Parts: sequence; C-alpha cells; structure tokens
Amino acid sequence: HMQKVEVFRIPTASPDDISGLATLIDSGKINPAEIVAILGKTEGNGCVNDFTRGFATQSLAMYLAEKLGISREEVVKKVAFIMSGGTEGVMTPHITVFVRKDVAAPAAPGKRLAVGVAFTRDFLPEELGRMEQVNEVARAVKEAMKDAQIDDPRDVHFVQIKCPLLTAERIEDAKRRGKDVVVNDTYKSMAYSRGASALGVALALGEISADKISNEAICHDWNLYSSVASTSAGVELLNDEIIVVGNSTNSASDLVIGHSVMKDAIDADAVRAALKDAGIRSDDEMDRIVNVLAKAEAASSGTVRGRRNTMLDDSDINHTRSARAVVNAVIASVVGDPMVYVSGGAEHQGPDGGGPIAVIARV
Amino acid sequence: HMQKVEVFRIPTASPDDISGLATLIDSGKINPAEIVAILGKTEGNGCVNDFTRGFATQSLAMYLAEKLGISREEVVKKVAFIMSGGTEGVMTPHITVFVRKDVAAPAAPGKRLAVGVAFTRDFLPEELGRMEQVNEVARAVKEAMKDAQIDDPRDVHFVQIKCPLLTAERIEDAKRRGKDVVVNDTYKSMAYSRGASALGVALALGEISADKISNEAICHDWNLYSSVASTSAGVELLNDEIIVVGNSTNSASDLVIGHSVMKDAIDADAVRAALKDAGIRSDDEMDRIVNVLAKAEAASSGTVRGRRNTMLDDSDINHTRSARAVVNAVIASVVGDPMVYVSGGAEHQGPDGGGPIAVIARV
Amino acid sequence: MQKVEVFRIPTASPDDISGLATLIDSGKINPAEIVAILGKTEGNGCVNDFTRGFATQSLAMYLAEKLGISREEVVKKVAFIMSGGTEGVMTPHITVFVRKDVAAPAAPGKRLAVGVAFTRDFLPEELGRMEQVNEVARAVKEAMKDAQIDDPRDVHFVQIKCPLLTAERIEDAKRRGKDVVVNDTYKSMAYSRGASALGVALALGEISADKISNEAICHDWNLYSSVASTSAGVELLNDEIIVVGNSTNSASDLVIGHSVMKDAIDADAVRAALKDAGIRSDDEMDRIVNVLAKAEAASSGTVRGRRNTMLDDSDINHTRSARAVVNAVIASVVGDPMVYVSGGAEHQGPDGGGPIAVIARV
Amino acid sequence: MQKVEVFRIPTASPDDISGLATLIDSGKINPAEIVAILGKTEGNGCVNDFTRGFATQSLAMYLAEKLGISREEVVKKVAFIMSGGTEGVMTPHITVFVRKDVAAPAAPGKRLAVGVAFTRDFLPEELGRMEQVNEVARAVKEAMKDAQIDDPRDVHFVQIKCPLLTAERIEDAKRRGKDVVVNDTYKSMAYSRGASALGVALALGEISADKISNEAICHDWNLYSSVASTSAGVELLNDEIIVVGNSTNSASDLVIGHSVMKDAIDADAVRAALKDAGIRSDDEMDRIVNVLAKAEAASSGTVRGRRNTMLDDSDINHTRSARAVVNAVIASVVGDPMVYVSGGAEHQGPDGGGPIAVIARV
Ligand SMILES: [Ca+2]
Ligand SMILES: [Ca+2]
Ligand SMILES: [Ca+2]
Ligand SMILES: [Ca+2]
Ligand SMILES: [Cl-]
Repeated sequence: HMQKVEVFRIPTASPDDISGLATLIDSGKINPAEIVAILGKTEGNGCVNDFTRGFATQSLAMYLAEKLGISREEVVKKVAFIMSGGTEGVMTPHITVFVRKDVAAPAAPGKRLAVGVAFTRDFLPEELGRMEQVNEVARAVKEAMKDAQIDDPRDVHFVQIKCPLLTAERIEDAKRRGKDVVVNDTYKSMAYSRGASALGVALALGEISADKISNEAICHDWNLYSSVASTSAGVELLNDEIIVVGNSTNSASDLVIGHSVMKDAIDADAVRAALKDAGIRSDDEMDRIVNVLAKAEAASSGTVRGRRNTMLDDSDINHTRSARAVVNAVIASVVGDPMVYVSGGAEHQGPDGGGPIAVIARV
Repeated sequence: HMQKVEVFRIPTASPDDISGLATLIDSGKINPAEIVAILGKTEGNGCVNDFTRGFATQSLAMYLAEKLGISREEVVKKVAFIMSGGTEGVMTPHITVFVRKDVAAPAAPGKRLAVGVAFTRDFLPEELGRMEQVNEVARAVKEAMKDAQIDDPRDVHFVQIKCPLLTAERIEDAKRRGKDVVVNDTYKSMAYSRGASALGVALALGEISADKISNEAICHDWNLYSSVASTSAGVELLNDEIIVVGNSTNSASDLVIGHSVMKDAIDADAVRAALKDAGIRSDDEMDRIVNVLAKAEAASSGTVRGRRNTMLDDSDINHTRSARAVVNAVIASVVGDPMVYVSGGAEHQGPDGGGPIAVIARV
Repeated sequence: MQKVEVFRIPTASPDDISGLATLIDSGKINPAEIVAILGKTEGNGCVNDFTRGFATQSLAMYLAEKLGISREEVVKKVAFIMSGGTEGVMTPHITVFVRKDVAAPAAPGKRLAVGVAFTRDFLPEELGRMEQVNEVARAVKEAMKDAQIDDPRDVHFVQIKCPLLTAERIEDAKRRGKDVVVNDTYKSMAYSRGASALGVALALGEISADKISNEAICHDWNLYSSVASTSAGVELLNDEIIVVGNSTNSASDLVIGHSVMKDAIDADAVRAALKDAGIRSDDEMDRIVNVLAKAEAASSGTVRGRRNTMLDDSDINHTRSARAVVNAVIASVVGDPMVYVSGGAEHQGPDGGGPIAVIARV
Repeated sequence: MQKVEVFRIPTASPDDISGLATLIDSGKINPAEIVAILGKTEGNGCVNDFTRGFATQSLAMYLAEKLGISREEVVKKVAFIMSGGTEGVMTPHITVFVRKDVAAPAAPGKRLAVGVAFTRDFLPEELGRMEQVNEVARAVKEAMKDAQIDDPRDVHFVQIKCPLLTAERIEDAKRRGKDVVVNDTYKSMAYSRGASALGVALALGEISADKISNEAICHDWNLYSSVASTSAGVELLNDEIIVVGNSTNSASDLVIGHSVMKDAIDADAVRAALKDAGIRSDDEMDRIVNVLAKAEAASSGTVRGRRNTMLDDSDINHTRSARAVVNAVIASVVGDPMVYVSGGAEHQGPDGGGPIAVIARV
C-alpha cells in the first residue's frame, strides 16, 4: 500500500484568500479530492478573540465543497483544517496544503514523507486541560499514525494539533451546570488545552510513560514534554484535530521531513539541525525547503540565556504573540524567508522556553 | 488640636507633572508639611508594566523633599502615595492632594471630612492574595481609622489602598526559594492582591465576619465584599498603603464625604445616590464636587444586564482597562467632568461587576 | 404601501446567524424582504478587522441558501454594513431592516422609511477625495428615492460603509504612479469616512458644493452633516448607503428621530434623540428598537476642558476608545449596552461629537 | 589622550541604578568621567512611553547625589538617551560611556572615541523640518570635534534622542498661529527621527544640502545616513547627539565597526558589522561590548517579496514589531538578546533596513 504525499506552501492575501489554492487546482497540479489537511497561518492575534482562524476554515470549506460538489459538512469531516492565528513580526500569512493519494509504485529508496489525520470527539469545557483530553488525544494520535502507515514512533517528526479553548460564556455556562473548569481564565485556558494535547502526543509516542501524567502535572511539570508535538488552540472548534507527519517505507513521496528541538527562542543551531535532518546540508540546498514548522514560547523563568525579558510582564502584548515574532525572525534569518509556520505557546512541547522544529524538504 | 482636611484635585500634564501642586504651595494655599496623602490617576496602562505610578511618586517625593528640606525617604515614610494607573477613554490624569491642618478652632457642627493613613509591613510574594495580607491590612485599616479620629465604621465612606503585585522575576525567585505563590500569572496576581486587601477592609470595618474568610474564599466567593474598599495594585511598592476617608464629629473641615455602590458598570443611579449622600441634591449643586472616586470591573458572567461583552475574552486589551473607560464615561456623563478617579478591578469591592463610589463635596 | 420592520438581534460571534434564523423559521421575517443588515462585530474596528468580512460572508451564505440564490445576488440585493469594534460593554449584535409592501393605508403623519444604494468601486487614489464625495452624494439621493423621502429634513440617519487603504493597496498605487490621499492605513479610514460624510451633507443640502474641495476634507471641521454615520473596512471597495428617515407614504409602526452629541459625554443629546423619536420619559424606554450613534476623539485632545490620552495613546487607537466611551454613556441612559456605536466622526457632527438616532416603536 | 570605557549593564526596571552603583562602588567607574548613557527602557517605545523619562530622572538624581552637584548640572554635562521598547526577547539595559584623559602614548592605529553635543530646544512646529535638520547637523559636527574625529569615514554610529508631538503640544502650536509637520503624534516621531537622521547625513557628507528640503523628509528614501540612529521621546525638547567612532588620538582598548542591514532579517549584515569591529569568528563573540542597531517596517509591506502585517496592524505599532524582529535576528547571531535595537529607521539605512554597529574589545 504505497501512498504519495505532496505539500504546497501558498501565500495568502487575507484569511479568506483561496486564490492560490484555486490556481493550483485549476492548473491540474492539485486534485482537490486528494487534499487531506490544510495548515494555515492566519493574520488575527492568535489568542482568544481571533476569528481569522474560523474565517479561513469557512472560506476554504466553502470553496472545496463547491469544487467537489459536496456539502461543507462533509468537507469538514474529510479534511483537517488547522488554522494557527498570529502573524507577528515579519511572519507571512500562508497555508500549507497536504495532498495524499494511493499510487501504484515500487518500494521507496528508504523512507519518504507520510501524513495521517485523526479527529477526537468534542470536549466539554471542564475536560480541557485534564486527563480526558490527554487520553482522547493519545488515542487519536495512534489512529493518525496508522493512517500515515508509520509503526515506529521514531519515524514521526511533527504532530500538529488544533485544540479548543474557554471563553467567558463557556466558563459561565460550566458554572451554571455545577462544573469547575481547569482555569478561570480565557487566555490561560489555551495553555492548558495546548499542554494536555501535547502530553497526549507524548503518551501515544512513548516519549513519556503514563504513570507520570496526571491532572496535577499538566502545565506544571516542564520535565515532561514531547519533542515533536505542536499544538494550537482556537475558539472555532470543540474537539482536537491531529495531523501526524513523518516518514514511511510505504511512501512514494518526493519529500522527506526532519526535525530538531529549539532549546530556547534564539536557538538558530536547532534550525540548522532540523534542516540537516531533512537533507539540507548547505545554504545552496535551501531551495529544497517546502516549509519550516516550529513552536515558540516565553520561558517561565522570564529570561533567555539569563537575560530578562518582559514577555510575561507585558500587559499590552500577550506572550504568545511576542514569542511567535521572535522565533519566526530567527528562522527567517537562517532560511532567508519569513513565510514559515511558527506557533506560540509550547507547553510540554520541547523544554520550557523551547519547542520542536521540523522541516519538510524536497529530496 | 482640631483636624481640618482640605482636598485639592489637580490636573496633570504627565506622570511627573508637579506644576499644579507647586502653584498651590507657592500661593500659600497648601503648606507642604501638612500633606498627608496624594491619590493619583496616572496615564500608564494600569496593569503590571505600568511605570507611570512609580514615576509619579518619585517626582512628587523629590519635589516635596526639596521643598521641606528633608530626604525623599522621610517623605515616603510620612506621606501616602497611591498612584492608580490607567486613564482610558476620556478619563483625565490628575492628583488629589489631602492636606490635614491642626487648627486651634472649634469643630464644625455635625460630622465633617476626616482622613487617616496607615502603612502595612512589606509582604513576601507568597503572602499576596492570602490571609497574611487580609489580616495585616485589617490591622492597618483600624490604625488608619484611629488616625482619622473615626470610631464608628459607619462613618467610613472610602478606604483607598495601594497594594503589591507579582512579576515574573518575583515568581521565579519564590520558586527558587521553594515557595508557591497564590497564582503563577502576573496580571491575575493584581486581582488577588486587590481582593485580599479589600477583604481586609471588610474585616476591619465589620462588614464581614472573620469566620467567613479563608484563602479558598479569596477571589472566589463574590458574596463577600466591602461597600467602601477601593484597592489598586502596582509594581512600585512591596506593602499596602491605606487612606481611610470618612466623617468625624472632631473635624473642622468644610468638606464631607458620602458614598453608594454601583450595582454594575452602567449604574448611573448609584452615581446620583453617592452625590446625594454627599449633600449634592441637584445638578446646580454639582459645583460643590471636589472629586468622585469609584471602582469599576468586568463581571465574571461576561455580561451586563444580560448583554454579552468581550471584556474577559479580548486578548488585546485587558479587562481592567475596559472597565475603567466605561465607568469613567458613565460618571463623567452624570457630573459633566471626566476628571474623576476610577480604578479597575473590584474583587470583593461591591458586588461582582460593581464597585463602591464616593463623592467628596464642599458643604 | 411601504412598511419597515426592524429587528435588533444579539450575536454570539461574528458568524452567528442563529438569532436571524429563529426569526425566519418562526415566520417573523420573510428573508426575501430583508433590505439591509447593520452589524456591530467584535473585531478591533480598525484596519485589520476581519470580523466584518466574516460576518458578511456568514450572513450572505445563510441567506443565499435560504433564498435559493447565489451569494453574489444576495450581496447585490442587501446592504451588509458591519461596523467593527465592540469595546467596553458594547454588545455585539445585528440590526435587520425588513421592508414589505402592505395592502393597508399609510399611517397618519410620517413613519419609518428606508432606502439603499451602492456606489461604484473606487481606485485607491480616489479615496478621501472629491471622486468619493460626489459618487456618495449621488448614491444618497438614489437611496432617498428608494425610501420615498422627498424632503431632506425627514432623513434622520445615513449609514455608510466605505473602503480603506492597506499597505498592499498603497504600494500598488505607487507602482502605478498614483499618489494616495495619505500613506497611512489607519488614517486612510478617516479620509474615507470623512469624504463619505461630506457626500451625505452635499446630497442633503446641509453644505453647498462650493464649500467642498479635496483641501477641506479632514481639515475644515466647520463642515459637517448632522445625520451622516460612516464606517470603513477592508472588506469592500465601494460605498454602501442606507438612508433612514420618515415618509408620509409609510405604514411602519416605527419612527426615527435624532439629535447630535456635542461631545463624547453628552447624555443630554441622547435624551434629546429619544424625545425626537417619541420617547419622552424613562418608562417609555422599552419602545427602543435600537440607538445608533457616532463617536470620536476631539482634535483638541480634551473634553470639556479636560485632557485625555486618546490621541497620545500608542497602544489603543482613538476610535476604539471613543466607541467604548459613547457606548457607555448611551447605555447608562437607556439601561442597555446593546446599541450601535461607530467611531471616527469626521464631518459627522462637530469635532468631538457625532449624530445619534433612535428607532422607536410608536 | 582620551580613553573611552563602555559598560553594558542589565537593569531590573527603568529606575534601576543598582548595576551602575555597583561599578562605581567597586572603583571601576569614576562617575565624574561618565559622558553618556544609552538605555533600552521597557515602555512601549512610542508616544506614551514614560519609562524613558523615569530612567533619565533616576540616573540624573543618582549621579547628582554621587557627584555633589544639581540634577540640572548633570543633565547639562551627560547625554541621557533612553530608547523605549523592549519587545520580544530584548533585554532592558543601559550602556555607560566613560571618557578619561590619560597620559598614555598613541595607541597603534585608531581606537574608540566618543563625543557629545546638544541642540537648542525646538518649538513643536519645527519638528520634521529643515530647522531640525540644520541644527542637528551643526551639533553632529560639534560632537565630532568633542570626539577628536576629523574624518567622517571614522564615524561608525551617531546616536540621537529627539522630540515628538503630543496633542497638547499641537494645540499649543495652533494657539500660537503655527502648523505642525503632521497632526499625528505617532507619525510625528517618524518626522523627528527622519529630520534628525538627515542632519547626520548632511554633517557627514553622506548627502548634499541641495538635495534636502521639507518635502523630501520622510518621502525620499534614497536619502539616508549609513551610521545615524535616531530615537524620539516625550521627555526632551531638543536633540542630544552621541558620535561614536575611532580616532588616532585614542588610548581605548575598544574599537567600533559597522554595517547596514539591508532588511529586517539580514543576518549577513550582523556578521559584517562584527567583522568590521575585529570579531572574525564565533569564538571571538565574547569581545562584544554591545551591538547597536536600527530596525523598521519597510514601506512596501514586504520582506524579500513576502507580505507582513506590520503596517496594517492596528493593535501593535510597527516600530514595536520591527524592534522584536531585529533584536531576535541579532540575538540569534551573537547568542545574547541584551543588545540595543531601536525602531523607526527613516533616512537611516535603506527603506526597511538600518545601520548596525558593534563595540568590541581589541
Ligand atoms: Ca516548550
Ligand atoms: Ca466588585
Ligand atoms: Ca464629528
Ligand atoms: Ca531605513
Ligand atoms: Cl456584603
């Protein structure tokens, strides 16, 4: 069972811009029936009140439903739509479209890019940031691995998740139902949803043993983390959507993925290590990049390499916005291109203050 | 001898503007040795990273030290400096200067304005938002009442407090010392400091019995509140400073204070009730206003009179900023003047979504 | 006979159509008779506010599918004016205008009437200039006819959506060798709003044409309309006009009245607008359908002699602050923060003030 | 013979003088030899940033008390340039310049030299206009003399603090019958920065006087200085100038070099500036005293053909975003986010770029 994955990084002019995707479909380069996932950077604030994420998904679902002659509801059941808000600094809004199809092809000369998709059930507000979310995410990650035809967790290089958050109305509704939520704070709820989801990845991949994970460890024990999880929260969904990206011997793709882990927000060495892991060994081979995907965050200590910063004290600009600008700038300075995927808030994703970074590259 | 309190509401051009106070001192209207407290609205963001509060205090302490021929340290030991940041909407930056004269003259008939000042000990970071802060504030409020020569809590109409907050550096240092702080969030720490301080007022005044107050109730049980507490947090101090304002039979002041409680952020009726309680019975009598002092906040329900608002969901503008703009605008529309004191974050200060409102008026 | 019905509907998010769908499914609203929807959407109300477009897309998709027509036809048939920015306590909502033909006598006197017109698309270099003024003026007169209002004194509110400049549009104009009115995205909203407002004043006879030139736009604050309400967005390239007034040829059980806020804290003008709409005492406040107002920071940096930081605050843009203030003032008078307040009142009321209208049940 | 010593000191808050006090109390700094302090302070770096003034007041009060002189005399003697905005990972700090007269001989080649000069106060209506250009140019020449630098090729960084407009100052100008360069407080910072930078270019011969006019300021991006670094603030009414370069008549154990970032992600220019200061490999990075750079949003709204939102974002002003980006780029090259990055680079390097200098131990 050979599958071919193709990946298209498409600049966008606004959250609702489908024109670049339409161009690739109209020219025959993309059969829209073979799209399995779209990962976006959308130009809202990336925090609670970011409606560019939902706007982008609605616009893509409308377009694809009408191209395929099916309902928007069926498109959303069939295709993962993960919109990561926040395009701070020089970060360029874009979408990354994953196309997958069965092919009649012989055995790869090694392992090549593979992608799998799985969705969880919807969560009650009082399940976010708790073991209910951890365990359901872990189940879905294992399902997505099977979908990708990856049996060895060491061949998984990036697990991208969209997960829910709490709004004031959802917290108050939980209160009226007699239920207490993990945190009575809309912005901080994103951290708990991101972190519980990341711990689900680590559980599913065997990066952390189950006996170490409990409600009390979530967003507290930073010794527990996944080296490939990348999680992103939004008002526009009530479940978790999972994209597993790795390499498989059952892949006929002309692409590979590699990764490293940024030890902190300015770790350009880790960017170069991720490039090398994807087969890019010199600046001359940089044109083989399809995209770079990374997590960024403010370290809980309030410092980087012992130097204070204000990210956790700044009441005007939220810390995930600042972290995204910084890490996108670092990556852009290495690869010469700010149109790369950077997502903020890296709870249990790499060490405290760091985050996984993956590169999808042409062979 | 006999206390006489005079109160001067002075517009400012910037946080460091001492010119209006200097004009009143140079004219002989204010003897600087008789200043006991200054309550400011300063034009920073009113949140964690607001340095206009400390800048204003430093500028006033420098100026008064040089006028009095004493050290800045002595001025700060002797005079309360309470700088409430955040001048959103049309709210006009200003300071309110409290002068206490000792006069060999009769008391005025009835009860007239009286002011008392007390400072607590410094608090360790791990004490903010907990019973150590509640109980020490209650002790100091009783001391300030004695300083004001008010022996009946019913004659206390406004208790204004400045209290500390947590920064990322202070939280990390607490962690290094093996201590758990009340909340691992700088902005939310302001709410816990404000709320514990307000409960200390309620305890001291007999508004709430001690047996109802515990660490678990702080910033949770909104049935517990003071009807006169007004608390404000800042990076620029490590203790609580307290100004008790009320009326005393042993006073020669030509001023009185009255108050009410806003039931919600748009309760103009409560503004008019506070004016009436201070002897202002018609629009023509509003020229007797010296200042209006009020607390404002976002209700935990995310609504006002059943109508949703975004204050608790908005990741760009923090909720205390929004609440200050709203309540200042409401008061300004009643009294015709936006140069009034409005402070945001009213945990245990009036009901959830409301806050105390006092008026100092000429007789 | 014309009969206008108006529904103020709370929304849970920019894309929330549930309240409108409830009214349609119950038979209160025939979707074919909707002529305009005026929204407050919870984005920042400035340049990078996509809640306006998200709301319009969601409503157009819902109505297109209910009516069995294309979204393109819906947007030609219905004015969608989405005013972003729900600061302070201001409650997100939509106001739906329904116009029916009824076989009943016109009501005594004058009753609510509405008209809609659209302009052509504008080139970036036309925004904030006489091209926009004159084309809006033509559309306003067209919308007056649509409303069957002959006397401009019977127009009480003219709501407009107009375009703005983004960095990409400015750069494209540069590449084409064309200078724009201002090389500033946020300020371009002011020029678009102001030129559109002067178009209203021109069409209504509030200001004679000889007084208006490119040089006076966003400069001569003596020139203003007392009924114009303009709002800018990235989501359109033309101007959309809703004229609201009263006509003798109307059978609506609603009326509209208005006043002008002299400044951002002018509660007296709120009460005057209520009275102009027939609400003369507090106990009649439940006859409000909605209140619609413009708010702005005064160029002097003061209100009633008192400084504020609106024009100096680099964190929060001045139209956000003005909306929070004026919504709070109105809410404190009427007891309800779910009213329409739009910021940036260039040539709309005096400098620092803005028109305020009340649609009320008779 | 002049010897310049430079101390980069982390700060805990805008008013933190403890690190400087420690260097004085240990005998490493004689406070009477301080000639300039260049700070990064943690306010927003825009109009309503009072951390800059708070930092200057705190340092002037500390130094006045240590020296037994008045604060007023300290401010007449020492340049205090506080650049607000510490976005991203940028670490608040101050850089203290100490100049000693020493009997030592002629150190081989050229070594670090510093000079200081102040302009007169400007009226608000003078900001962004030729009067500011010309007065700054005269002060830059005076500062070069103070530094004992006669050749403009030996000037590597000219750091300036300059004024801005607030609403109150604009109203003052209007009351006096004057118009200001722009009726926009945030944009006024760009005009003050840009006019000041053109004054540097004029003084250094980087542009000819006949090419500079009021109309060119903040419009002709072909006119720029490759060493000017300008920063605006509410806390002063004049321009303060620090010229940093190398002189044959210097005994400093430090040198300065520079390059120009072509855009906000130009790490090659960071490396070039390091190499120009004698740092030839990653293992010599420990010789850095500080890195000083200008950052800005390009007028095109793009970096290397890729769109960004810096000029469209109504929540976060573009100089805040540019500072975060360029500090992150420099930090990733040198391994330390405690470097000086200032935003808004009008006529400082190309459009979208800015000068970058390195002070390094020999
Ligand atoms: Ca992490
Ligand atoms: Ca309260
Ligand atoms: Ca106006
Ligand atoms: Ca430049
Ligand atoms: Cl109570």
